[PDB]
Amino acid sequence: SPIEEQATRLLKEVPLIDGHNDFPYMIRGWFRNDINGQDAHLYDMPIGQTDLQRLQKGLLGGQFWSAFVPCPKNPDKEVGSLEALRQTLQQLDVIHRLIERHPTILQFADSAASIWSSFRAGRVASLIGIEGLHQIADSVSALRMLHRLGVRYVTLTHNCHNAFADAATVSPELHGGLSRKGERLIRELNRMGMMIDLSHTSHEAQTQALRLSRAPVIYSHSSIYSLRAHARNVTDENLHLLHRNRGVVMICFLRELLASEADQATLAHVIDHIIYAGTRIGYEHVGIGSDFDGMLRGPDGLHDVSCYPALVAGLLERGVSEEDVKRVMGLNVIRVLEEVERVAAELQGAGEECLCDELDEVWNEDIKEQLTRERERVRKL
Amino acid sequence: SPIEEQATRLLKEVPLIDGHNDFPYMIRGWFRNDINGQDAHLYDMPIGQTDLQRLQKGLLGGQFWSAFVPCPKNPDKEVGSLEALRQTLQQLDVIHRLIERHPTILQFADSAASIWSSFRAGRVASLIGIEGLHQIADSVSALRMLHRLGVRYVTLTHNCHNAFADAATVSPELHGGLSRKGERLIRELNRMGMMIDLSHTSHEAQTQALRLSRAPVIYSHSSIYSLRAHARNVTDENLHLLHRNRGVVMICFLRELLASEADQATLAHVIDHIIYAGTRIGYEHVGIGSDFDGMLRGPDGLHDVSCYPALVAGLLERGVSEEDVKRVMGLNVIRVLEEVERVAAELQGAGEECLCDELDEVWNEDIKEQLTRERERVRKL
Ligand SMILES: [Cl-]
Ligand SMILES: [Cl-]
Ligand SMILES: [Co+2]
Ligand SMILES: [Co+2]
Ligand SMILES: [Co+2]
Ligand SMILES: [Co+2]
Repeated sequence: SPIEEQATRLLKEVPLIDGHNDFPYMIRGWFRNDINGQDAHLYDMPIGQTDLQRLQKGLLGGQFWSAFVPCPKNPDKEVGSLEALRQTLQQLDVIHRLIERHPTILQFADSAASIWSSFRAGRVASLIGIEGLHQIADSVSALRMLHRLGVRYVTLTHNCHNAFADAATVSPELHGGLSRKGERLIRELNRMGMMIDLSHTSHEAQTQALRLSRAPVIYSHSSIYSLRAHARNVTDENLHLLHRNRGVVMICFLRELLASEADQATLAHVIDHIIYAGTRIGYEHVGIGSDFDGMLRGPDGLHDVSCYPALVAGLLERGVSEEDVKRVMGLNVIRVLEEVERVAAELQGAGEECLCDELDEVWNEDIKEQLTRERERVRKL
Repeated sequence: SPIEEQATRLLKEVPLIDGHNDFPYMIRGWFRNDINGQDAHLYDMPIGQTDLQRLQKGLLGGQFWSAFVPCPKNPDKEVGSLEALRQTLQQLDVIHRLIERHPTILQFADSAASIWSSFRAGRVASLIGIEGLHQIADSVSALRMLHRLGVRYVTLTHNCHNAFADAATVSPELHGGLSRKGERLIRELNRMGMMIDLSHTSHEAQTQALRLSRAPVIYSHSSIYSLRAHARNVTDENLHLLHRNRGVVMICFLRELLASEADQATLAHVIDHIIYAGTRIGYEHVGIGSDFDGMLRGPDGLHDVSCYPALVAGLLERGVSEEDVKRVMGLNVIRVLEEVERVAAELQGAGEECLCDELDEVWNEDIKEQLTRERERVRKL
């Protein structure tokens, strides 16, 4: 088919960069992060919507691999929070090991330049994002170390309220948007060059984050509210504030977010959602955020990661121009990551002060007096 | 003085690389890891044995900055262990921020090549080590992420027994050396290219680690047992096994480890300890491991980080050859780090399997059956 040829050509010209895939958590469920001698299974998985053979088949250019861990449910609240931090390092560890053991398919990327160089080599550009600020255990230091480990976006919440922001699916509201800590964290995320992700966050938390952020943000996996009313979807108000923010809404393949009846959801609905956003806020602010392996079943026509060429062909069939399809595929999310890193470079270049942790006093006054007396003794010499 | 001129020349030819300095924990005690607008104090500290002015004055070429956190003392044992992991990320964060905010003085290094390039630029080569396996919270995944954050050695214990090995100063013995986990961790540390540090570990744990390790190890800050009998010092038996291992004993400035009467300890004693080891196991297996800022007061003549030229001159005055002084200064610890990285490269190159964490089952059989049924439905299409 000529349109299938056109879609294949576009997929080779520019990388289709998917906003969210939970294949690392599927590895934790199935293999329990032990992938030694599991290559036959990693290429041909007995479960899920992602494996390395189907990943090649769909001609995907890049991927933000989710380092999701569940919201803490332990009665001991400090233990649950600290457990999430240890589990986060396990998920970052298995993502890095997945990339390093399969260098011909996957190549790690943390920037616009690293995405392109990965794509030129014929590799899937493998980026990392964490799904919720519960994962950092209330530690801004830990968050900066997650950035150093290769994390390039942070979803502000998952399906639980935290110290910083409100989740969409939890009632009642705790903060009614962002907290005072949350507002201060927006500045720190902009300063360090961490891309803000507004999926899973409440409508009010989106509105506040979109006005406050000095860098463009993303929705790593969210759909349109006007087409399908859901707490997880993006309202017209927040779509306009995303336009001002210069951000990108990466459209989700979750069936509950595309249609009221789940079994009726399709590839055509995903394209309706992409076209709606592209029509109203322009095609430079729309992306693709599948949430593959964050669901049991996908829409009809988008059952797994091999189905991306059908989406590219489907967009072209509707009359979306090649240039606008390339934008939706990956150029938009590359631009946001590029602008996030430029905003960080200019804020760091202007000597903006970093957000410190709230640390307890480890020494009493007796320890400090011994230390100051000792220093002055050395000054006398 | 001609010998002072000779010492100054040697300090400019090769980097004096100190094995252990606890200045990052002093920043946590004094500033509480908030160094914003504290440059006047960071250059001229009101306490302690390390600041950025005195660091320049002593002509130090490199430094393994300690990311030490205390052994957990909480009644809730899981919380204490998980707390140590969060505190470790705070200490790694402040070390990286200390280096990044002072690029003219400090430059981060994680290899032999990066140490040299830092030294050629006129910077103190800033490496990182953690003081105890309590810091990883029983997670080998976390340990691999600490390596990715820039940690290049791990002290197996501090002053507490852990799951892997026995500390020197705690009785009774738990494992009587290394545990079965510890033995398995030695292989993993060799595979990843993490330098093993045997300071603070029991005599039996040293003996076992020295026989088992495929890469050379270090004592980041330990002294000689025959000159001064202490649990923390290295016995003749372990000095010989260190020679076979090809490791380096980095001599400590702790007064309790140099003499029975603490106030009688001196620079001359440190040189006696260096010469003892250099005479018996050769000068290619001896180093300098001050433990500055891990003590209130230092020996007479080694009161702070500005006193390194006195040590270099003192070694030359005793009749230690220029070539052997250069070895003790830094060439030996560079060689160990170089060999540790080569052993890792050859073990990784031979496809040796990594040590995985013990992970719990997150899915029941009902979840797994839904996933396998769902996959087979997609295969039918
Ligand atoms: Cl380009
Ligand atoms: Cl050289
Ligand atoms: Co997810
Ligand atoms: Co999600
Ligand atoms: Co220490
Ligand atoms: Co110590």
